[PDB]
Amino acid sequence: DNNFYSVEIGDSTFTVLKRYQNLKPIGSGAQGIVCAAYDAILERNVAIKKLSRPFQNQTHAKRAYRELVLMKCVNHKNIIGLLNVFTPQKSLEEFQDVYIVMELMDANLCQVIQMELDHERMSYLLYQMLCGIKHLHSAGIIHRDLKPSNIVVKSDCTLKILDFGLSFMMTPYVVTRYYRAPEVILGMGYKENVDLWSVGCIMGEMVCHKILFPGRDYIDQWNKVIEQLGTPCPEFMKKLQPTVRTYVENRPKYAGYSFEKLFPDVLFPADSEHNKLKASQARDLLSKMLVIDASKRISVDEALQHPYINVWYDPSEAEAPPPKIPEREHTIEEWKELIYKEVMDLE
Ligand SMILES: COc1cc(CS(C)(=O)=O)ccc1Nc1nc(Nc2cccc(F)c2C(N)=O)c2cc[nH]c2n1
Repeated sequence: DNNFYSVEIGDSTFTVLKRYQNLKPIGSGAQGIVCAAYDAILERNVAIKKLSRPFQNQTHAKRAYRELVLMKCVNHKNIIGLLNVFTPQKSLEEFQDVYIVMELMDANLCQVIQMELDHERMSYLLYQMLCGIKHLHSAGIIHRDLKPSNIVVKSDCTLKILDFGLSFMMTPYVVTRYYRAPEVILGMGYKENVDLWSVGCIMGEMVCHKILFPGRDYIDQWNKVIEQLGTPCPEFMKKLQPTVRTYVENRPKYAGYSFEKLFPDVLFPADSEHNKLKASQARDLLSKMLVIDASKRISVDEALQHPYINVWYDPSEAEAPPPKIPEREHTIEEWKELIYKEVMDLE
């Protein structure tokens, strides 16, 4: 009660611990509004995300639960940490909302994408994304839904991934699918380098300042992919389920564009010999990530070692000890209790 106070943030009531002051909306996502606030105790700014009845359905519940668990057992500079978590409700019966408190970053990657970046900053951002992704992989977490809106940065070019990736809900909210790999689009099996496709899409967009494959649905998405990259080889076709294979084979054939035409020198710093070489290397990396057939696409480790990226390589960041994580299907009440226990640090 008196340890909390309430403020109206648009159509959301934020009921927060008194230590958190001067709340201001910084944006919204799949789980609602996120605010910046000042933590009067730590004497610094924080982000506060409100999860409103996260147990209301299985999609929300599994995400909230997985986020709480993973944020706690991961400690890596490129993965967002949990500073605090609380509920203003006093019991399991009364339990409604979860508030997740994290260190405040300066912007998301969507903002960075709207800016020209030199090779130093671009390569460093990419290196960090790759480090974060590899760390998740080392715990057996394959993201599958990496996107700019869930990646945040500081003015000093430091970067953190906010979510842990991969349905029906009764909401006007539309999930952005533009960064998802062909394996995901087409319902194939996948491995770790599924996430490299997403890095490729983000890198391409950082370079050309436009979404590479902005499809209204998976059918339109696939069209945009093959238009740009070309129809995949017969070898790839055999990897597909019969129903998917007939669909992919019956689409109009496209030649695709060379990576020189997709990403011309004009989109890169390319004045000096230094910059010309970097542009060539950047394009080479793009040509290895934006590869439809995952069996020919670069691995995370190969990307970390790539000449465009490896200038930043540090074993403490790229080869950190794997997180130790301590398939669930539950009802509303079951999820409610699981999430409450996790918030309250109960067994
Ligand atoms: C001033 O602070 C910002 C300002 C902006 C807007 S701009 C135009 O400057 O890029 C974007 C991000 C941030 N910073 C931020 N945004 C976050 N998270 C979010 C921020 C906005 C919306 C969201 F859905 C989230 C989320 N999913 O958690 C988080 C989560 C943990 N730390 C964060 N830091």
